[PDB]
Amino acid sequence: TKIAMYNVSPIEVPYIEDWAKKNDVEIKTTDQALTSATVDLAEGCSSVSLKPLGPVDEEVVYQKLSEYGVKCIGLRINTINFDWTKLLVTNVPVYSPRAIAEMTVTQAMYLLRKIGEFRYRMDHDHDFTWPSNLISNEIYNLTVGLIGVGHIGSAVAEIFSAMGAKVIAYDVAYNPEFEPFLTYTDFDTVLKEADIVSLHTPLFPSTENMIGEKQLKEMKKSAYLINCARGELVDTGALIKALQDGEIAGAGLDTLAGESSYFGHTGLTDSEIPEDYKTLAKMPNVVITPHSAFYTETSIRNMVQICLTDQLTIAKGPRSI
Amino acid sequence: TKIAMYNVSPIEVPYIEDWAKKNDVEIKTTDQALTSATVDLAEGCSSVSLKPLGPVDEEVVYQKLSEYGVKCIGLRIVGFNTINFDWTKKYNLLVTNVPVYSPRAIAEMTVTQAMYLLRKIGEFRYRMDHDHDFTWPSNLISNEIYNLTVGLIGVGHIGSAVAEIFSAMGAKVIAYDVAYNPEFEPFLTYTDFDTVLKEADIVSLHTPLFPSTENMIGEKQLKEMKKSAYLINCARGELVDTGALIKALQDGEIAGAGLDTLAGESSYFGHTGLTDSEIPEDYKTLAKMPNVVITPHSAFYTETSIRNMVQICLTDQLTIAKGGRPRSIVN
Amino acid sequence: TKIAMYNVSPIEVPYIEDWAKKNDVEIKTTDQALTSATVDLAEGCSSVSLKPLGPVDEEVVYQKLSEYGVKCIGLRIVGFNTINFDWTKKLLVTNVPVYSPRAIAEMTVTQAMYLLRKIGEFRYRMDHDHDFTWPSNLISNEIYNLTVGLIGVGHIGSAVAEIFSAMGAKVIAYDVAYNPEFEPFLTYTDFDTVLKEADIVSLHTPLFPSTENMIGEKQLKEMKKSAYLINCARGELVDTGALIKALQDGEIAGAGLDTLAGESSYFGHTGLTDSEIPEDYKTLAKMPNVVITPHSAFYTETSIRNMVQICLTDQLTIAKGGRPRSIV
Amino acid sequence: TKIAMYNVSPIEVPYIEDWAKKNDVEIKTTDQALTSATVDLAEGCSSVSLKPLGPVDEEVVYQKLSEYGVKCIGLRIVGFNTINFDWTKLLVTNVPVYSPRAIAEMTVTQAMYLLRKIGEFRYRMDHDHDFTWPSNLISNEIYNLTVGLIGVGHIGSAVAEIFSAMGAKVIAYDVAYNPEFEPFLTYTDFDTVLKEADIVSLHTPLFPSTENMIGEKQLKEMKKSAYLINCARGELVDTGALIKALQDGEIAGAGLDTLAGESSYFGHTGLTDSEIPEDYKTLAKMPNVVITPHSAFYTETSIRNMVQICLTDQLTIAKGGRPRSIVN
Repeated sequence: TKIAMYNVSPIEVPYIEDWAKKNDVEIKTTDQALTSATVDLAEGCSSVSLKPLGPVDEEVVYQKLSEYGVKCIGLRINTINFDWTKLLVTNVPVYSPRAIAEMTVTQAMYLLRKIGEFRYRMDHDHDFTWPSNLISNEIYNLTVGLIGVGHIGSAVAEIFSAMGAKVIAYDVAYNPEFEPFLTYTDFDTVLKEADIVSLHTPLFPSTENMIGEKQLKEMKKSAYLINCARGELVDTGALIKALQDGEIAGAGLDTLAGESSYFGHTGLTDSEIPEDYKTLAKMPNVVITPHSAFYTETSIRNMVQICLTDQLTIAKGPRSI
Repeated sequence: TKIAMYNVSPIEVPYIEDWAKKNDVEIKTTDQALTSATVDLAEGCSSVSLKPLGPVDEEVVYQKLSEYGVKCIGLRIVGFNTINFDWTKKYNLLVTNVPVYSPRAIAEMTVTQAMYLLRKIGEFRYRMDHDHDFTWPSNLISNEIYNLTVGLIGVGHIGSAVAEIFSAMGAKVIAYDVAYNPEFEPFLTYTDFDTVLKEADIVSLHTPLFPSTENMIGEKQLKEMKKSAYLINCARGELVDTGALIKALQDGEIAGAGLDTLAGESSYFGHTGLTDSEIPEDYKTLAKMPNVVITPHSAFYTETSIRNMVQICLTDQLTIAKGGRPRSIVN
Repeated sequence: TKIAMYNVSPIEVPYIEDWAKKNDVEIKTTDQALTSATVDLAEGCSSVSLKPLGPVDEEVVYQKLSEYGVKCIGLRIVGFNTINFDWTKKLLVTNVPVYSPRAIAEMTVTQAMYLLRKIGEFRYRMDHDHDFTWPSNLISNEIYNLTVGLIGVGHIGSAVAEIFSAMGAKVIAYDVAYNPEFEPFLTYTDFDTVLKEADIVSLHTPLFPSTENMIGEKQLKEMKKSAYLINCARGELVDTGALIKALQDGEIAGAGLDTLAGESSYFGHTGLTDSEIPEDYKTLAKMPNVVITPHSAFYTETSIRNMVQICLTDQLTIAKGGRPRSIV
Repeated sequence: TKIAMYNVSPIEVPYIEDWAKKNDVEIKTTDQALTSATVDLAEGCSSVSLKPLGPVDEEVVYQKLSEYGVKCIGLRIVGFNTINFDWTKLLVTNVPVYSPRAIAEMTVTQAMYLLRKIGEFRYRMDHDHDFTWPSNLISNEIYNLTVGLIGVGHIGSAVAEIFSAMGAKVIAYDVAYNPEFEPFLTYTDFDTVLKEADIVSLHTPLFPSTENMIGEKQLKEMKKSAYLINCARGELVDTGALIKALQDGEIAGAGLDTLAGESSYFGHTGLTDSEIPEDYKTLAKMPNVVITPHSAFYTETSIRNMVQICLTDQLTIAKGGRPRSIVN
C-alpha cells in the first residue's frame, strides 16, 4: 500500500518517515498543495494526505483520486468540497489539547506577574523599582473564567484547578466529566467574576466579534484576557480601546482577526503589517504569538501519525470520517 | 500593649490597621528609618518593627531601646544583616524575622519564567518584531511540560512548592538537597547534584547563599546541562557566575535562562534615574537575548507577601509581649 | 409538551420535578416497567423515558407508541439492549452515555486505597483473634510509590488516572485506541506489561464477546503476588473461579468488586434465601482481602441528576425537531 | 562508631542491616526493651536506638550508659515521655517527621470508604440479604464536598493537598498560620470548621488543653451527614460522646485510627473479652464506623525512616555534630 502526502513542512518529515518505516507502508511526499498539477503523485496510493493552506476547489482532482485507487483524503488538522467526494474524508480532531492549554496558562502567568510591564520600566525609563500598581498575586487566589470549553478548554481547567485556582466557565454544552475542574455558569457571570478570561469557543457567524466593547467594560478592570483560539472571536479595535482606556489589565493573544495577511509570511514591509498589530505588539501589558499555540512535537507527531494509521485502517475497513 | 512600626510604605498600611483590629494592639507608625532621631517613638512599646533600608548603625538606638523596655526588634523581612547583634545581646534585646512569607509567589514566578522560555515566546516575538518573520521555524517547536523533567537545586519552601506545582502538571521533578524531608516525596525524587544538572530540561536554583554556594553554577556546571535546557534563578544572584552564564548562552551550552536576581544586582535593582553609566554591561548583554527573561527581584511581590510580612511580624511580637518565644527569633 | 417516565425511583423524583418546574414541562410517572398495561400513560407525549431491568419485548407497546404521536424513547442508562430495534421503525431512541465518570473513578479509587491499607485484614485480626498487633505481612505503602495499571481506559479509566496521577502514583494503561487527551495522566503500553508492572490493576474495558473472561488464571498468576485487582466495570470481565483460586493461593493480594459474573440473580433483590445467593459470592465475601459492593459504583446524586436531566433535555430537543447526539 | 539497638521488630531488621552496611557501622540488636540486663549490650557503642513501649525508668542504665561512654539516646518515634531527663544528667534525639503521607493517606482512605457507604452496604448485603440501592445510601463525589481540618501540621497539610487535588474545598482551623499552606486550604475558626464541613479530620497535637476537644457540643455542631475522622490521637475525642452521637444521628459515621484509652489492647494479643473495652465493641459493631489499630503510620516508608533517620542522626553525633533532632 502506497500513500501520497501534500503540504508537508520539514518538521513533519521525520515523523512521516518514522511512521512509513514503523507501519511498513510506502510513502511519497511534497511541500506543495494538492492541485491538478500534482494529482499524478497519488498513483497506486491507498490514500492522499493534505494539510491545506487553501481550498481544493477544482473537482477533477477527485475524478483522478477515485480513478487511481485512492480510498481516502485525510487531512492533518471544510477545505474539501463534500459534494464531489461522493471517497472517504478523514480529519485529525485531536492533536494535543495540552499544547494550546499550556500556551494559555503560560501567557496568563507572564501577564499576571506583570513581567512585560517590569521590563518596559527597566529598559526604557531605567526604573528598577517596585511600584504600588505592579504588585502581583498568587494564582490560587484568583478565579479564572472560560468562554467556551472543549478539548482545549478542559485541559486549561485541569491545569488551573490543579494550581489551586477557581475555574468558572460558560459553554452551551454540559459535559459532566468536567465538573471536577470548573463551575459552569453564565456568560455574564464569567465576565464579571473572573481575573483571567480565556476564549475557547469555536468560530461561527454568530460567534464573530463575540468579544467587543460591552464585554470589556464588563470585565474587571484588573482582568487579563487570553485568546488562544481565533482572532475573529475578538473585536480587535475594541480590544485596543479597552486596553488604552484601561478597562482590562492586559491580553495574551495567539491569534488576531485578519492574521492570515502576515502570519505565516516572511520579509514583510512596515507597510504590510497592520497598525493594530504594531500597536498591540508595543503594549507592555500584552503578549502576542504567531498562532503558535499548537506548536509542540506532540502536535506535529499526532498530525502525521494519527492520519497515517487511520489511512492504514481505511486501506482495509475508524471515527475520523 | 504597644508596638512601634518603622519603614512603613503605604502598601503595608491596610494590613497594619487590619492586624491591629484583629488583635487589639496599639500601633504607632512611620515611613522613616530607625535612628537616634526616631527611637523616641518606641516609648511604652513591647516591640519595634522594621523593613530597613540600611544598617542600624547607632549603639544609642539599642541602649535607648532596652531602656524603654522594648523586648524585641522584629524585622518584616528574612534578612537580619541590618542589625548589630553584639549590641542586641549587650542590651538584652530579642530579634525576630520573617523567614517564610509566600513560597508560592516565587514558585509561581519560577514556573512562569520556565513556561515562557519553554514556549520560546520571547524568541518568536523577536523574529516577529525585528526580522519581520512570522513563520514557525523548525528550531522553535516546543514541548508539553508533562514530557519534561524539572531539576531543583535546593528544595526548600520554594523548591518544594515548585515541585508540587510542576508535578501537578505532570512533569517529573528530580532534586538535590543536602537535607532529606519525607514530606516532599509525593512531589519529587531526590538525586545527586551531578544528575540533576545532567538529566534536567529545566534547572531551577533554590539553595541558600553561603560562601560554599557562591558561584555554585559556573562554567563546568553549564557545560554539564543539556543544549536544550533552561536555567532558572529566582533565588539569589550570587549562586550564578554571570559572566559564565553569558558565555554559556552565547556558546549555546543551554537554551535560555530566567533570572529574578543577579550577581551585583544590589547596585541597580530598586534604583531610579539611572544613567547608562550606572547600569552594567552584564545586565545589558543578558537583556537583549530573546532566550532570557529577567525580573527585578520581584518574585516575592504579591499582596500575600506584603501582608504576611506585616502580620507574621506583628503576631510574632505580640507573642513576645505575651511572654512566648516564637521560632522566628534569630539566634 | 408532555413526557412520560417509567421505572422511576424515589431518588429520581426531586431531580425530575426540578427539570419539570424549570423547563415548563409536564411529566407523568410510574415505578413500574413499560408494558401492554402501562403503555396507556404515554398519551399525548412527545416522549417516553425508561430505566428498564428487562427487555421491552411486547410489540403492542411500540405500535401504540407510534400511535400516540410519541417521538422518542429515551433511556436513562447506557445500555439500550433492552430495546428491540426492528420495531423501532414506527420511534427514536436516546441514551445517557456519560453521567458521572468520576462516580465510578472514585469508587474504584476508594476500594483500592482500602485494600492497600489492609483495613479489612486488620479488622479481621482485631475482631476474630482479639489481636491488635501489627504483623510483617500487613505492612502498607504510600500511593505515590506504587504504579496503577488500567485495562481499558475510557471516561472512567481516565478519571481514575487523573485522580491517581494527581496523588502522585504512576499510571500505565492498555486501550486499543489512542487518546491524546490522556497523556498528562498516564502512559500507554501493552496488556501484558500492564499486568506485569502494576501494583493495582483496575479494569475499564467494555463487555464484548471477545472480552468476556479477560481476566483468568494466566493473567492472575502474572499479576504481582502483592497486586490488587479492581473490577468496577463489568463482572463478566472476570472469571470468578479463577479469581477465587488466586486469592486463595496468594497469587494476588486482594480484590475490590462492584460487579460479578452472574450477579443478576441477587444484585437488586431482597429477602433472599441462602440458596438464592450463590456460593462464589459468599466465598469472596468471607475474605478480609476482598471488598465487594453491590454494583453501586455509579450511585451518586450527580449520576441520578444527570441520568434524569440529560435524557429529558434531549427529549425536549427532540420535541422541537432537534436531534441531540444521544440518538443511538 | 558502633550502635546499639533495642525494641527492633522483624520488619525493621532489613533497613537496619542495609544502613549499617551502607555506612560502615556495626550494629547489635535485640528485641526486648532497654533495661538493666540488656544494657550490657551497649558496651563500646557511640549511641543507642530504641522504639519504646513503656518508660525507661532504671537509673543504673543511664549512668551505666555514660560509663560505657554512650553519647545519645536515639528514639525511632516522636514519643519521648519514656526517657527520664533527670537521669540523662546524655543527649536525646527523636524522629519527628517520618511519613506524613502515611497518616494523611489513612485519613483519606477511611474518609472515602465512609463516604461511599461500603460498610453500610456490606451490612445490608450480609445480614439483611438486601442488595438494592436505598435513598439514604446515595453517595457523593468528593469534589462536591468540603473537608474541614482541626489541626494542620505535616499530616493535616498532606491531607489537604490530597483532597484539594481531588477537587474538594478544604478548610482548616489551626492556631498558627502557615503561608506554605494557602494553596491547599483556607484558614478559619473552629466553630466554622465544625459547622460547614462534610468531612471533619482531626490533626491537632495532644495537650492537656486538647484532651476531649471533640465532645458533645462539637458533635451537635457538625452535620448529620458529616463524618468524623480521627487519625490523630484518641484522647482528642470523647468516646462516650462520639458513640452516643453516632447513635443519635448527630453525625453520619466515623473513621477512627485511635481511641481515648487504647493502650490497653492496641498492640496486644490475645486479649480476653473483659480486656477489650465496651466502647470499642460498640463502635466496631457500627457499619458506619471504621476502626484501625493505630496503623495509620504503618508503611514501608515509615519503618524505613524511623530506622534511617535515627541511625544517621546518631552517626552525625559520633563525628561530633549536634542535629536538630536533639530535644534539649
